[PDB]
Amino acid sequence: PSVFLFPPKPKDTLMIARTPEVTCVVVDVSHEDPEVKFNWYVDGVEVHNAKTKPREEQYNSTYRVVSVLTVLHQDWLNGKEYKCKVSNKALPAPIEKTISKAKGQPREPQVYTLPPSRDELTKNQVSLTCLVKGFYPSDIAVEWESNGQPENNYKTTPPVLDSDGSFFLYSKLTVDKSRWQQGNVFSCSVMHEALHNHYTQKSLSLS
Amino acid sequence: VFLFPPKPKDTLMIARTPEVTCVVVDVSHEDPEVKFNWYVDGVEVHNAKTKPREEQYNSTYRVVSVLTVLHQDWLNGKEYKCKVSNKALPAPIEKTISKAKGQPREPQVYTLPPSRDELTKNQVSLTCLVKGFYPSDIAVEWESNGQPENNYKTTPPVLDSDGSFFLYSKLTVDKSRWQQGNVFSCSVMHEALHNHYTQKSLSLS
Ligand SMILES: *[C@@H]1O[C@H](CO[C@@H]2O[C@@H](C)[C@@H](O)[C@@H](O)[C@@H]2O)[C@@H](O[C@@H]2O[C@H](CO)[C@@H](O[C@@H]3O[C@H](CO[C@H]4O[C@H](CO)[C@@H](O)[C@H](O)[C@@H]4O[C@@H]4O[C@H](CO)[C@@H](O)[C@H](O)[C@H]4NC(C)=O)[C@@H](O)[C@H](O[C@H]4O[C@H](CO)[C@@H](O)[C@H](O)[C@@H]4O[C@@H]4O[C@H](CO)[C@@H](O)[C@H](O)[C@H]4NC(C)=O)[C@@H]3O)[C@H](O)[C@H]2NC(C)=O)[C@H](O)[C@H]1NC(C)=O
Ligand SMILES: *[C@H]1O[C@H](CO[C@@H]2O[C@@H](C)[C@@H](O)[C@@H](O)[C@@H]2O)[C@@H](O[C@@H]2O[C@H](CO)[C@@H](O[C@@H]3O[C@H](CO[C@H]4O[C@H](CO)[C@@H](O)[C@H](O)[C@@H]4O[C@@H]4O[C@H](CO)[C@@H](O)[C@H](O)[C@H]4NC(C)=O)[C@@H](O)[C@H](O[C@H]4O[C@H](CO)[C@@H](O)[C@H](O)[C@@H]4O[C@@H]4O[C@H](CO)[C@@H](O)[C@H](O)[C@H]4NC(C)=O)[C@@H]3O)[C@H](O)[C@H]2NC(C)=O)[C@H](O)[C@H]1NC(C)=O
Repeated sequence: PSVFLFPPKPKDTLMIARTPEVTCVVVDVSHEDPEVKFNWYVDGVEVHNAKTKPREEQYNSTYRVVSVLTVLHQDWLNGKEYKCKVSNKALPAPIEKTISKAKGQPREPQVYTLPPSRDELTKNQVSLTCLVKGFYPSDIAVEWESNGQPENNYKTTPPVLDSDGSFFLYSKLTVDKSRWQQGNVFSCSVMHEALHNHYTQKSLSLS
Repeated sequence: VFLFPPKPKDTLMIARTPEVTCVVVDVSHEDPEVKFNWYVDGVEVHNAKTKPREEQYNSTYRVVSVLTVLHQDWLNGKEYKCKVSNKALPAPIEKTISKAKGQPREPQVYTLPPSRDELTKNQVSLTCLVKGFYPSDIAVEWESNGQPENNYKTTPPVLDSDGSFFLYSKLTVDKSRWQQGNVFSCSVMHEALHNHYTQKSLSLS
């Protein structure tokens, strides 16, 4: 009977309006002994606003019960740690997992937008590039848009540990070749803690 | 028990020696002994290279086999079965591996110069976008003046929306080396590429 612990989504914590939550998934408890008690601890202080939600079978014959705790944006951001104590009877001792933000100096992502190579203009779809380097920690969130409306054909690479201990990532946005050729401005929106207001944005259009 | 593919570069260069490894973490002092029957497309092979058995410290060892595959064999999608007979197990464990099936596609390679906004700095970013390839085994490298570069980092391959993959490679040079006009080059090595190897250049305009 194994147990997992997941951080809040980046976006959740850096937007006061949203609700960040750590999840304590428990895959594999057995029919034999079903019962599970979730004592949540925050910086050690036991919390009681647990949200142990029910309970879902599967196609391997073992359950999966999940808890959820709502963290404060600040609590998480300031590096507090969330302990999940999972008491079952298939185990001699209750399993534990601690999680928290990544320690160390948060650093401001730099954001450069990179136009399509000349060599791609042969095509009828074109690549816009957003290079976001220099950040820490690696929780971050990138999105594309134009004319105030969002874009949906973009994909983003994972954050890569750069040589200086910071992270980079790229975002590629794929538009029709004409939309660029005319002069539409497009924008890359980054959202990261070490950004002023947790959010910057760079633009990009034909010259 | 685990099973690892040859490195991309090994298979796409006739001169190198691609090899699948059958790592076995965790056998116990109690019962040490392990026999490695390798099978290729089912046909049992006997050029096994079971390399020695190194009783690791957590009282669990780790014995490794190695098989040398032919470049062809791998590239044509043959499958490599590893059958690991121990006595802590009732039945011998199995793992099969092979290349990824599916139409290999030629990577397009575009080199992208530094944003204007980075010229404030004293180190500058060169970008190599390599999109459209399949399978995702690929190898990217940077160089200039025929000599190699060493300050570059590369993102994993990302599953693009059309089933193909992209990745980017960032090379970090001093701001002057660019400002002057040094050509730099991104070297990609992938199966669907003619001669398994293309290369694009990049310099100040
Ligand atoms: C007792 O000790 C031994 C070793 O003793 C040591 O004790 C001290 C002294 C220290 O030295 C310690 O280092 C060490 O603990 C322990 O043995 C370890 O056991 C674990 C599992 O029990 C193994 O983990 C696996 O690791 C692989 C990948 O690891 C690569 O990179 C590692 C470096 O971080 C390296 O350790 C590995 O050797 C390996 O490196 C590659 O080597 C090959 C072979 O030559 C080479 O070609 C490559 O060059 C090289 N790689 C490169 C390029 O760098 C990991 O992939 C495994 O994960 C699979 O299984 C997981 C569950 O166990 C699962 O969660 C994962 O999802 C994954 O399953 C797969 O998932 C991927 C998704 O991407 C995908 O393939 C599939 O979806 C799925 N596969 C399928 C379909 O099944 C795995 O975690 C360690 O390798 C091993 N350590 C050693 C020595 O390698 C042992 O743990 C101890 N005893 C106990 C009780 O724990
Ligand atoms: C029978 O069925 C179930 C379910 O079927 C499963 O899913 C279906 C769809 C098929 O693909 C099946 O093949 C597959 O089996 C099986 O249940 C599985 O149980 C295993 C092990 O117990 C789990 O493996 C782990 O995977 C987690 C990752 O889980 C996240 O992502 C998953 C997919 O992305 C998702 O399923 C999870 O819900 C979760 O996703 C997140 O969910 C949260 C909220 O819950 C949400 O906030 C997020 O939005 C969402 N995230 C997103 C976007 O995806 C992973 O944590 C584990 O990896 C660690 O542990 C391994 C130990 O073996 C180790 O080898 C790994 O390398 C890795 O090690 C960790 O490393 C990190 C840093 O590298 C370190 O911090 C940790 O300390 C270290 N942990 C260690 C050492 O323990 C692990 O790989 C499966 O996720 C789980 N499947 C599902 C769907 O839940 C079941 O096993 C089957 N029966 C069998 C075969 O026994």
